[PDB]
Amino acid sequence: WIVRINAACRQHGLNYSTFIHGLKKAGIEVDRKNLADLAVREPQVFAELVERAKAAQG
Amino acid sequence: MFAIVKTGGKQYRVEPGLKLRVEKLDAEPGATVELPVLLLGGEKTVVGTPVVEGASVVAEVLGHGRGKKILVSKFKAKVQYRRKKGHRQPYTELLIKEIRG
Amino acid sequence: MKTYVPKQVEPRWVLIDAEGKTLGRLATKIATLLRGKHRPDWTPNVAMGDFVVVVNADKIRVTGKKLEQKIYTRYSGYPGGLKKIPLEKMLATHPERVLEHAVKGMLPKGPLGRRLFKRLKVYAGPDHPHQAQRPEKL
RNA sequence: AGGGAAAGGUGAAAAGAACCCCGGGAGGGGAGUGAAAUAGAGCCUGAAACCGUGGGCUUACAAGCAGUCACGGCCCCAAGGGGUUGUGGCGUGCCUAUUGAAGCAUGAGCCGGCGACUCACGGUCGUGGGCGAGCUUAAGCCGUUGAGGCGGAGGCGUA
RNA sequence: UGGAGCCUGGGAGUGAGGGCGCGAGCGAUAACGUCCGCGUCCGAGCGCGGGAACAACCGAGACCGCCAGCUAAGGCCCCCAAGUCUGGGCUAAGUGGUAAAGGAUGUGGCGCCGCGAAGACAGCCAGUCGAGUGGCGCCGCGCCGAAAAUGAUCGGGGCUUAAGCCCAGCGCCGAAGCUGCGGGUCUGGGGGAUGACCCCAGGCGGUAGGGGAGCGUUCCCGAUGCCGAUGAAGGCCGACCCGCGAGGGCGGCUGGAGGUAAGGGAAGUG
RNA sequence: AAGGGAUAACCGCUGAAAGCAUCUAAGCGGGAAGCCCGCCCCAAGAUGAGGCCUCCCACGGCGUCAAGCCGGUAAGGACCC
Repeated sequence: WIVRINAACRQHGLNYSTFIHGLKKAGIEVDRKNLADLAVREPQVFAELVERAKAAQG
Repeated sequence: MFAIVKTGGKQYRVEPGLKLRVEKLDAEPGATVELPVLLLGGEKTVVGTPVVEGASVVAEVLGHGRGKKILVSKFKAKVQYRRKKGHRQPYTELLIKEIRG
Repeated sequence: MKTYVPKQVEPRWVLIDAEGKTLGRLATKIATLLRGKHRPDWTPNVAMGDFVVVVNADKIRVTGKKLEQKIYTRYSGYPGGLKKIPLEKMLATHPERVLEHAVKGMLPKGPLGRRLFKRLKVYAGPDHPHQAQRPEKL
C-alpha cells in the first residue's frame, strides 16, 4: 500500500512522508492505506485528496 | 456512486447492492442498519473531519456465521512443549440498500 | 477483498543518458525504473518495470580520486587465481561494463533479479542501435 | 554336562475346477461349481514399509531442515471448493545431555507388532460414608453354590 | 488490597551454573582465566523487533483471529519500508570502514609575545626595495609510525558542498509493545425470582516440579435385554457436522458374525 | 626471449603557497628478473548460447488454429558392416 501510494502521490509533486502529514492536519482520518487503491481506480478523486493535503502543507 | 463506510475497526468500499462479511454486529436477523459511519461518494464528497455531516448508507442484515477452521499450533524444541488449538472467527453478512449522503 | 492487482499492460521503453553524471547517483534511479517502483501497479513478484536504454556510457563523472583507487575483482577457482583491475583500465576497455556492474549490485538477487538486469541496455555512444520507441527522460 | 526355535483359520457342503485352448513344465485364458472364486488350496479379514502400470499438474541459468504466507497460470464439480506449482516474502532437523547444540557431541535405515511407577503388609496425611464415648471384630462355625449370618480371644481410644 | 504478608500441615525439584555492569583478592592493572560481594538477563523468554549473521548489548514480557491505526530501539541513495528533507560549520585521508611511545612549514579556529619612516623579514656591494614578519602555546579534523601465511570486500553496490564527522529543526518508516473490532478461559465484582445465564473489570511466555479438569483401550454389573444378513467387529476414502483438544458423529466402498447405550465398577490401559 | 604500455623504491623539469629555495600543492619526464599486453594451450551452456560461406523449401489432413497435428519429404543424419 505504502510503496504504491508513494509512487502515485510522487506523481503530483510531493512525497509519501509529506502526504500523510498533510492528511493528518487536514483532518481526514480516512485513506487507510488499504483504501488508497483510489490511486488506481478513480485518480480523479485521489487528485482531490492531494490538494487538501498540500493545503495544510507548504 | 461510491462510499467508504467504517465498521468493526476497519473500513470498506460499498456500492448499490452486494456486501461481504464484517464481524459480529449486535443486529437481529432480517433487520436494517444505517452505517452513518461514512466518508466519500461518487460525486467527490470527502469529509471535512472524519465524517461527512449529512451522510449515511443503508443495509439489510442477512445473518451470522462461523468461518473456516484454522489450526493454531505451537512447539518449542528440546523441551517437550507442544500445543494444539482450534479457532473459528464469527461474522455477519450485509446487503447494501442505498447511499443517501 | 482488495487485490488492487494488475492485468498485463504494454511495457514502456526509455532512453536516458546522464553521460555527465556521478554513477551510483545515476545507477540508483535506473534500477528503481527496472522495477515498477515508479508506477502504482507495483507488484513485487512479476516484472513490470521499464525497459531502459542508456546511450553514451563512459563519459560518467566519478567523485574524489577513484582511478587506480577503485579496484575491481575476479577469482577463478584456481591457486592464486585472484585478478585485481583498477577503474582506469575498465573505462579504457569495456566501459559499458562499469555502469552495468553498478546497477547489478542494486538489483535483488533471485531469478527475477537477473530477469530485470536483462531489461537494461547499455551503449557507449551516442546512437542506440535499436529504434522502436524511447520517451527520453532528462 | 547342557542349550533350545519357528510353524494355527478355503467352504454351509469338496461341490477342490471334467472338457477345450497357448506352454517341456510351471503358470495362465475359456468353460463349470458356489450366495461369494481379488473364498482356488501355506486359500477369512487382508493395514504399513517396499516394487510396478496408467492418468492430471510440473520441471534442463539454478542454491537446498525442503516448509509456510501471497499473488498468478493450468486441470476436475460452481460466483464455492479440491489438485498442482511459476515468481516473491520468511525460515539453523527430532531426542538426549547440557553453563551453552543445526551443530563437526549421544541415539535412530524404514514400517508393523512386543516394550518401563506395580502388588502385599505396615505407616502417615487427605477424603466420601457408618456409629460415637465409644468403635471394630481374627481364626473358626452355620448357610448359600456368584446370599449371607454368627463368632469379643484380641486391637485401638477413654490421663 | 498485592498471584502481597503471617500461622499449621500434605507433595516436590534443586544442592554442575553461565554471561554482562559495578566493588575487592589471586594472576602479569594476561585470559570466553579464577575466587568472593551488590544487581541483572539467559537458564526456563534459541518466541518477537534492532544489532549483516549470533543464549544472555539495545527495544520488548508472545490466549486466538483481522488485507485497520500509533509507537520503541534502530532507521529513511539501491539491494530494503520511510527525507537524495531543511539550516550552519569541519574533513580530502575512502579518514570514516576499528592500534602505541614517539615524529611532521597538513589543514581550519583561537592566542599573547618579538618588534617594523634607530622603515632587512626574503634576495645580489647596502642604497634601492617599501611591507606584514617571525615565536612558542591552546582547540577541531586528519598524516606517518602499521610485516603472516586458501580470494577479496565498510554486510554488498556504491558514496566526497556526502550516502562521512560536528550542531540545530520538522516529518515519516518500523515489533507478537499500545489502540480499534470480534472471540475464548480463569478469577474478582454485579445481578441476586442462582438463571451455572446475562452485564462489568482484571489475569492467561515457561524447564525441574506442585495442583485441576477431560478423551481413548481391555474386561464386569445394566443382560433370559437392545442392535444385527434390508449387513456386527475390523479395513479404505471425504472438501460435511459437533468438540479448545485428546476425540465423537454423518456419508460412500470393502467385509461376512458378531456387537452392546444411559449410569457405574476393575486394570497386563496410550 | 625480443618488443610495446603503465609503474615501485629511487633520479629529474617547470612551480607557487612562503619576492628566496622546494620533484608537487595545477601540470611534465626517467625508472625493476616485478605489473599489463605480447609467445604456447583451452574456450559461445560467453542461457549476453556470436559471425562468415554454401545449401533445402512447401499445408499434403484435423483441435482454444502453425502444431500444442499425425503421417510421408527436402537438404542432410543415423543404424549395420
